[PDB]
Amino acid sequence: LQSLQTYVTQQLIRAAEIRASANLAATKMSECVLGQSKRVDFCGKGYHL
Amino acid sequence: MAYRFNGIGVTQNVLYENQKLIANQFNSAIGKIQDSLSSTPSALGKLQDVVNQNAQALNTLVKQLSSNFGAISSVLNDILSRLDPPEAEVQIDRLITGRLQSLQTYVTQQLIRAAEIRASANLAATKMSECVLGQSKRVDFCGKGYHLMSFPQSAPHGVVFLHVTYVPAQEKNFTTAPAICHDGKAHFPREGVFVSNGTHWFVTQRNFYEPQIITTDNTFVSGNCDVVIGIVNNTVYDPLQPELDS
Amino acid sequence: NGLTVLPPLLTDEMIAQYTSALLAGTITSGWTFGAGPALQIPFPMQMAYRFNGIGVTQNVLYENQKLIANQFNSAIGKIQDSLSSTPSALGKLQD
Amino acid sequence: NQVAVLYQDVNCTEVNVFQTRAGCLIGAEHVNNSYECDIPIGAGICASYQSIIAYTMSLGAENSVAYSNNSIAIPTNFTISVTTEILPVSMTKTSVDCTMYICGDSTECSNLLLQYGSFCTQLNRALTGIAVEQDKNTQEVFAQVKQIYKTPPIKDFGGFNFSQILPDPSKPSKRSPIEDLLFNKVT
Amino acid sequence: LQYGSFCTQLNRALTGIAVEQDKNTQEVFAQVKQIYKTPPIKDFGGFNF
Repeated sequence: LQSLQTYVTQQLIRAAEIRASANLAATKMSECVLGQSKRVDFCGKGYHL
Repeated sequence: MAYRFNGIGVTQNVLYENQKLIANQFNSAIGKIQDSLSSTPSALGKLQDVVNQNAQALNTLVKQLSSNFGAISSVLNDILSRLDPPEAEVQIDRLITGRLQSLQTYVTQQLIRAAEIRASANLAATKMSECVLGQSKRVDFCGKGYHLMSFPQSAPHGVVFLHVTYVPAQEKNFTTAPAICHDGKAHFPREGVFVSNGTHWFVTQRNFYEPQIITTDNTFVSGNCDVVIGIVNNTVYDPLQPELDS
Repeated sequence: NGLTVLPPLLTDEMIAQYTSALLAGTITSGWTFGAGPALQIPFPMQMAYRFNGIGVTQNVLYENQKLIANQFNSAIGKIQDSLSSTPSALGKLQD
Repeated sequence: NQVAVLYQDVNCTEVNVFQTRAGCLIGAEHVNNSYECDIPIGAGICASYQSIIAYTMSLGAENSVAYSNNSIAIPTNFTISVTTEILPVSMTKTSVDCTMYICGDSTECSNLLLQYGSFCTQLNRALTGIAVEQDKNTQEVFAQVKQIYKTPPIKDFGGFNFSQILPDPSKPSKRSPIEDLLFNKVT
Repeated sequence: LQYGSFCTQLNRALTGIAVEQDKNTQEVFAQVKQIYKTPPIKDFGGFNF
C-alpha cells in the first residue's frame, strides 16, 4: 500500500506540470499561429511575423 | 462603441450609420444568452464538479472511521471496556495508525486541488483586468472573433464573463493588385487595399467593403513602375486639379 | 502485475490532419479563418500586411520580394538540417 | 435500455462482435460512415445511438479556399456576438480537528497519540493555509476597484438595453436576472 | 478488505489523470472545425512550403 500511494502521488504532481505545459501550448497556438503577436519574446526572438 | 470599432480597424462612420441595427443585434444576443442559460442544464458543470469532488472527499474521510484496520473492533469505547490496557494498547495503536494515514491522504489531495483552484483564479483575475477594464488584441482570449467588450456576473464560487465580439459576414470576391502605375510612378494605399469589380478600380478598408475613388490623398508614391510584380495601370485623380482649373 | 496502458482517443494520423488543416488555413487566408469565415488573399499581400504590423511600410516588402523569399527558404532548409544533425534537440519529450 | 459492453485488451475469440484496438466490443453494429464523436471508445472509435453503432469519427466539413494570385474576399456585413465563459474562483473552507477525528473523547487514545509528535499541528497548519488562500483568491478577482459606481436613473444609452445584467431593484437580493438564474441553477 | 476504500481512491485518481490527457490534446490541436486544403498548384509568389 505504501508503494502504491507513493506512485500515485508522484503521478498527480507530474500531471499538474504537464497540464500547465499544455495550457501554454494552447495559448501559443491561439496567439502565434492564428494571429500576429505584439508581446515581446512570446513567439521567438525579434519582431514576430 | 465607436472608439471600440476603431480599435479593431473599422472606421467610425460604419458604427454611426448603422447604430440602430447594431443595438438590435446586441439586445437579441443578450436575450439569447438568457434563454440558453435557462434551457440548458449542463452549462455550469465546472462549479458543480468542484463541489462534487469536495463533497465526495469528505464522505470518504467520514466513511473510513468504520474500518478496523486489523483490530478487533472499530469502536474505541467497546474495545476499552472489553479488554485490559496491555492488549488495548496494541489494538488502539492499530486504529491510530489507520486513521492517521487516512487523514494524511485527505490533506495531500486537498493541497493539490487548492493549487489547481489558485491557477484558475489567477486566470480569472487576468481576464477581469484585460477584458473588462480594457479592450484586448490577443486572439481568442476574450471570446471568438474581434473583441469589443466584456461584462462580469457573479456565480456561486465563480465568475461568468459575457464577451461581446464582432464577426464579419457576407463576403464577396474581387480582383486585387499590389500597386497602381501612373505617370511612371508606383502608388500604394495608405490604409486600405485596391479592389476591382471587373471594370473599375477602388480602394477599400480591409474589414468592411466601402469603395472610394483612388486619389493622391489615400495613396503614397514610392519608386517607378519597373520593380513591383503585378502592378496595374490606372488613373490616380488629383483633388487639387479642378480647383485651379477654374 | 495488474498494469495496463490505455490508447489515446486521437491517433497520430488525426493529429497530423489537424496540423495540416491549420497550415492550409494560415497559408491561404492569413488570420481571417481564426475569427470567422476564411477570406482568401494572395500570400505576398498577406506578408505586406504583416510588415505593416511591425512598423515597416509595404513598399519595402514589394521591392525586396525575391530576396525575402530566398531568405525564408534558406532558413527553413537550415531548420531541417539542424534537427537532423543534433540529437539533444528533443530532450524534453524524452525526459 | 440497450447497452453495449467493451472488454479491454482482450481478443474477441476468448470471451455484433467487433474487434477494435481498445478491445472487444459486443452489442454495437459497425458502419462505414463517419460522424462526430458522441461517446469515445478509443483509437479513433466512437459509439452512438441512432440501435447502437460504432464508427471512426470525422475531424470536421471539408473546405477548400479558392486561392489565386490576384483574388481577394472582402466582407460586406457583420454580426454582433455574445458568448459566455465560466471560471471557478474558490473552494469551501473546511477544518478538521485531528484529535477529535483520530481518538474521539477517549483520553487513553490521546495519551498514546502524544507519542507521534507534531503530526496533528502540521495537518491543522496546512488546512489553515488553504482556508486563507480562498479569501485571497476572491479578493484578487473581485475587489479591483476602490470606488462604488452607480448608473444614472434615466437609462438612455442610445438604444442599447442593459436590463438583463443590471441589478433588479424589485428583488431583495439586488441581483440581475442572469445572476438570479445562475444562483438558482447551482445546487 | 479490512482497510476500507483505499484501492477505489487510487483507481479514481488514475482515471482522472487518464481523462485529463485527452482533454489536453483536444485543447491544443482541435482549434478548427473546418478541414482546409491547399490548392493543387503551389504558386505562392516564390515562397516554398
